[PDB]
Amino acid sequence: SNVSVLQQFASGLKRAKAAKELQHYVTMELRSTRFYDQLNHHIFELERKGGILAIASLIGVEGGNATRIGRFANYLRNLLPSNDPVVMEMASKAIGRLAMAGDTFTAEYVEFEVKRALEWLEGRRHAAVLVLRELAISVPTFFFQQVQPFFDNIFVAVWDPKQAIREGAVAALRACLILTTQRWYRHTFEEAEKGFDDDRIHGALLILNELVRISSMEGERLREEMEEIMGFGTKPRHITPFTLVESRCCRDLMEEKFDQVCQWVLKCSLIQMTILNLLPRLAAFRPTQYLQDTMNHVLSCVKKEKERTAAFQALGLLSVAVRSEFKVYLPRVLDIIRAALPPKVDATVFTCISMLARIQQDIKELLEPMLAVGLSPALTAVLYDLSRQI
Repeated sequence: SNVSVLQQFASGLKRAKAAKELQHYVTMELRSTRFYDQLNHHIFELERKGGILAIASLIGVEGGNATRIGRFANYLRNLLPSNDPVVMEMASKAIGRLAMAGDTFTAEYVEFEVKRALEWLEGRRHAAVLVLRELAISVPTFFFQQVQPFFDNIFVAVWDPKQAIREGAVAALRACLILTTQRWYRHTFEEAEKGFDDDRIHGALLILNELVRISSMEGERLREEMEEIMGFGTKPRHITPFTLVESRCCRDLMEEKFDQVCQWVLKCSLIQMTILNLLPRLAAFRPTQYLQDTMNHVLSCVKKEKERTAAFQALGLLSVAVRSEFKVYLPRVLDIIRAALPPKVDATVFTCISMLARIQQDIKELLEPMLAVGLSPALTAVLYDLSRQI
């Protein structure tokens, strides 16, 4: 559109921008190359979010080409060393899209990015970690090419005094350990124990919980399902239309976790959130001293604010994992729930009520307050699943 194209670009660069990007993608779906490249360069030089969106959309829709890859590789390599937050995540998403495009140069680009990330292992560390996460999720085959340097650099870079680096690197370790288990463990456990022996608290807990959760997926399945929250006998139409190491070290994991949960009770919110997330899975693997240590922190955080959602989720996972011994603290849980409802966040409360049901005739008397709370899709789903299971 030349003039109109440049106008639309300037408008998108200056909700509305998202709609503009969507319209551009829809237009590219139908559909000059030099004009498109010049427009991309004009948006790129000027703002950065619009340029990244345009580049990623055109690459994804028009299809990866050698000329396009060669021309946009320079832009991507210019964006990475220095940029602004949020824009960095969008650039990482564009990189992941280019990696998952599936071209000949994809292997070379992935190897280049992996080597640069390993050299790095702060707009450089976080971008490298995001790229590594995207490549591990998208291309496990080329992500497994470098494993020993990956672990060696990460086990040193993780324990640096940073927050976003920890959050990204924990997920990258999650992906790497899942890939390894599907197809190191001693080195990972040794590094986690050395780090554990307030910054070096949640990282070791996460590393140990990785082995615990990969060994036992039963606890993770419930959490994943709650985060998410025809027939074979039908006659087809007569006219067819056109168409081991994680088990022997899990004990030590729970041991190191039960102490860290009791120690870092209120040290440096983020640590409390991580402990609340990780304790229920550890208890699900192996439930009294561990159970008491978990329950103390869980009950302390439930009464407090800013953690009620995760604390209640951990409480529900504990109730599922521990059936008999958990019955002692049922009155406290019920009193806290009956206290939290009258203010009306409570959607997760209903979800955890469903998990606890996942029973007694006291639920008949509990029906009135939850119904009096109000309408919400989570409450409806909870009632439907309760009528299903029981």
